[PDB]
Amino acid sequence: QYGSFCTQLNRALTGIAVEQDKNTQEVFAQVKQIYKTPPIKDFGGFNFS
Amino acid sequence: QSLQTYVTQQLIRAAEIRASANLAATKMSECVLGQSKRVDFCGKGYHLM
Amino acid sequence: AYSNNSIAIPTNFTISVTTEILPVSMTKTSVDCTMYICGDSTECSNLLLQYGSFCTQLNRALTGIAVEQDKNTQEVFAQVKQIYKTPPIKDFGGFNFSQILPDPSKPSKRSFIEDLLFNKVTLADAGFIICAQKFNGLTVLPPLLTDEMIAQYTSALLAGTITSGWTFGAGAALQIPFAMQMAYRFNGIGVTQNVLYENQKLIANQFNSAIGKIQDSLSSTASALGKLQDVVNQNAQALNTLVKQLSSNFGAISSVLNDILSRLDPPEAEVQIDRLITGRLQSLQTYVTQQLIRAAEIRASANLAATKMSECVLGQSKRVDFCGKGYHLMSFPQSAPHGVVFLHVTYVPAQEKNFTTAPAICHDGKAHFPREGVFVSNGTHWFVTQRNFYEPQIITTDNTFVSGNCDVVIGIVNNTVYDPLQPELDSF
Amino acid sequence: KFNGLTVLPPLLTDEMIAQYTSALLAGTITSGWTFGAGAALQIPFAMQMAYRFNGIGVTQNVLYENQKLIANQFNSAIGKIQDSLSSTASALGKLQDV
Amino acid sequence: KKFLPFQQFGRDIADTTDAVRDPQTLEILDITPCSFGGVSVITPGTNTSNQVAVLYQGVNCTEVPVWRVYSTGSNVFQTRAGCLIGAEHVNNSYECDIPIGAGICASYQTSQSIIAYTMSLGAENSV
Ligand SMILES: *[C@@H]1O[C@H](CO)[C@@H](O[C@H]2O[C@H](CO)[C@@H](O)[C@H](O)[C@@H]2O)[C@H](O)[C@H]1NC(C)=O
Ligand SMILES: *[C@@H]1O[C@H](CO)[C@@H](O)[C@H](O)[C@H]1NC(C)=O
Ligand SMILES: *[C@@H]1O[C@H](CO)[C@@H](O)[C@H](O)[C@H]1NC(C)=O
Ligand SMILES: *[C@@H]1O[C@H](CO)[C@@H](O)[C@H](O)[C@H]1NC(C)=O
Ligand SMILES: *[C@@H]1O[C@H](CO)[C@@H](O)[C@H](O)[C@H]1NC(C)=O
Ligand SMILES: *[C@@H]1O[C@H](CO)[C@@H](O)[C@H](O)[C@H]1NC(C)=O
Ligand SMILES: *[C@@H]1O[C@H](CO)[C@@H](O)[C@H](O)[C@H]1NC(C)=O
Ligand SMILES: *[C@@H]1O[C@H](CO)[C@@H](O)[C@H](O)[C@H]1NC(C)=O
Repeated sequence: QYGSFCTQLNRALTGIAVEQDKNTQEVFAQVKQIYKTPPIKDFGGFNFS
Repeated sequence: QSLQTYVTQQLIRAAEIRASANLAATKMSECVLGQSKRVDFCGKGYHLM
Repeated sequence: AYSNNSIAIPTNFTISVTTEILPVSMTKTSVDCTMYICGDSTECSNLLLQYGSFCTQLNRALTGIAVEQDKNTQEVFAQVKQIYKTPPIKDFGGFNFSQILPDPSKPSKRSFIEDLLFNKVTLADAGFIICAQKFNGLTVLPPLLTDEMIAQYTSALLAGTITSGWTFGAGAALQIPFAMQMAYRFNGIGVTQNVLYENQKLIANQFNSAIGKIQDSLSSTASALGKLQDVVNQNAQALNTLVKQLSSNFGAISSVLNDILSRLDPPEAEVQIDRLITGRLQSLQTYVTQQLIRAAEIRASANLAATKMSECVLGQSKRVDFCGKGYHLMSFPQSAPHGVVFLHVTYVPAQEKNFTTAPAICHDGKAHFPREGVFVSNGTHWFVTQRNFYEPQIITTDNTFVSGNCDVVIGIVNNTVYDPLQPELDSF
Repeated sequence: KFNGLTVLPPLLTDEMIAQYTSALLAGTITSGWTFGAGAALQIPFAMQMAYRFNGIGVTQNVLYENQKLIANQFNSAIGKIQDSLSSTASALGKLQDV
Repeated sequence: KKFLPFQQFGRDIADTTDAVRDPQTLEILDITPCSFGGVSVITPGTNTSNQVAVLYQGVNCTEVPVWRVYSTGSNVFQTRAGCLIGAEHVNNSYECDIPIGAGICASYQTSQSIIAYTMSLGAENSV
């Protein structure tokens, strides 16, 4: 008899849940391919190990 | 009433986190994929990488 | 294919145009409190008078949001204090701006793409934005800037940009031929300018084709403007549920106030009317809170749009991926219902090759470094080129400089540097 | 989870995010900034650092004649970062608080 | 509207009745709520003058009357934002002073008075 309160609450929480995935994708997925380094680590004297 | 309070506070926190995520995306775009001239945006000093 | 004496340099380029869509504002709305909760019933009003200033708070909140909307619109669009206009002659060096400039053949002087954008957005509900008044104390207010004034601002910005460059954002507009302005724009991203004058009509053709494909992609696909559409959707849905909450019981006997009044005595109808007013008050408060949060989101988006208008359009940006993907050249604005659309024109290389490289050249016990560019070798000879477009030149003393002897640099090769004065003195 | 407090799993596992990050690192150290504007173009590392030096206003001359000093300083700084993370626990506060 | 023989009422998207059938003679009547809105007072500060203008927003002022003096006082000017009373329509265009809406602004100027005009975006210039 109180109307449509629960549907509103569920809708809000679902919106938040999707927004999280949007955030992560926007931050990390900025590259189109998957590069990799050669097995010969001749980088001029620096270290990235 | 308890549920209403909970969902409201969650919405506000989600907005804050979204702001942080946008800042992180901008930093990734500008400090990593390039070289920046904005002062103190990518660390104290003159930015190299 | 990494290696420590190998580089790849492009040989051709491509001009690309992309779109970006941002919301700016939403619908202003006002609500009457005493009429929504219980209208036309005086008895109820006397009961309502026992809660104080709730309705005043609700009205103040909604008014604040309503004003902030107009503030947003003026921040985004009104950034020029004169109304420029393009001349009647269209000698722009080969570029063809016919599809973004105004068309006086319409009641509202909008361009072709603006018409497409205004026809793609459709609102399911009818008459929820001369009549504007909803069923129960709900009203929508008209915005301060009609849709015919925004078009004038956009036209002014476009005309200024294509007739004066970026100088109209720092002072008084100074004219300049378009080809030379584009030459400066290339010079800004590290490519010499004689690369434009010798490849001009190719660039013009690429730009025209890009605009054509934009027209097609807008006129065919339907899901381009989702960001602008869902705003309308959310607003309609919230208003709908507000109105729909008037047919619930909340625990009372009936949802119609007149039936409670005309079936019981005043010592009992009170205990029912109290339940009803409590429920409706709670519904109103929920509505206003949600509206405040959405307004915050839209304000953030409007600030971003204002920054993009200031930096991509009125100038040329160096920030990476801020003004589109590639190397920024320029941008153009367009209006759309409740938002703005930017077209970014950018530069991308193509046709890369393979060469061997070296950091320096020991000529005569001296180390020569390149002033601006890089050393390359096509297999038997050594040239010096610019980093963003393959164009080799002889190695002379005018494009290199000397520093010290050549027993400290790692990977220095021998070769001869030709002296321009040497033949002038020897032939003399 | 007892009266309806369910928690959902994220769409991207922790083994995909690491792969994305490794891709970014490899691109950066093998191609410079060229891979963020088009196709990745290769260039030795010393020459890329020379370009960056020239970018901040110092002549590239300065790098080629002090290469190993810079290499040593960079390595030592990385080592110090590793130690500082391995020692103290209050470094990641901003995350834990969430 | 074309009811079926056995139907009586008519409802809307939000479940609000908007059509009825007369029981004694079988005909269809459409229902429309009668007008309402807020009242707005446009005033320069009391430091300057004690004169004001009134805006009835969202009302076609063929029925404004239903203080009364500012119900037929010195004009009834119709604008897309409502009916404006107490202010005089000019033809010039200046910068906005007090925002009324839908492109109409108002100000206090010359024997003084309150004027309502269409705001101007700026000067015109050809390069
Ligand atoms: C990069 O740093 C590593 C860090 O250890 C060094 O190589 C180490 O290799 C093992 C540990 O993996 C250790 O026992 C050695 O004594 C080295 O410290 C080195 O400075 C450098 N790596 C290479 C391959 O040169
Ligand atoms: C890279 O430099 C080393 C150092 O002498 C050299 O041996 C090697 O041949 C160079 N790279 C290639 C592809 O030759
Ligand atoms: C660059 O591309 C165009 C077509 O996009 C082509 O006609 C032209 O020949 C190319 N440049 C060179 C040097 O071949
Ligand atoms: C610009 O493009 C339109 C679209 O095809 C074309 O009709 C027009 O002629 C072009 N401009 C000029 C000056 O030809
Ligand atoms: C450069 O040489 C490598 C080594 O074979 C090759 O894989 C690569 O394709 C060459 N570059 C181009 C642009 O073809
Ligand atoms: C390019 O390499 C070939 C290969 O021997 C050489 O004959 C030619 O001279 C080089 N380019 C120029 C401009 O000499
Ligand atoms: C030429 O370069 C070589 C290195 O391969 C070096 O040994 C030689 O001394 C240089 N030429 C002269 C005349 O020294
Ligand atoms: C403005 O001028 C027009 C003539 O161009 C006239 O018809 C109109 O009545 C004038 N408006 C006012 C408010 O005087």
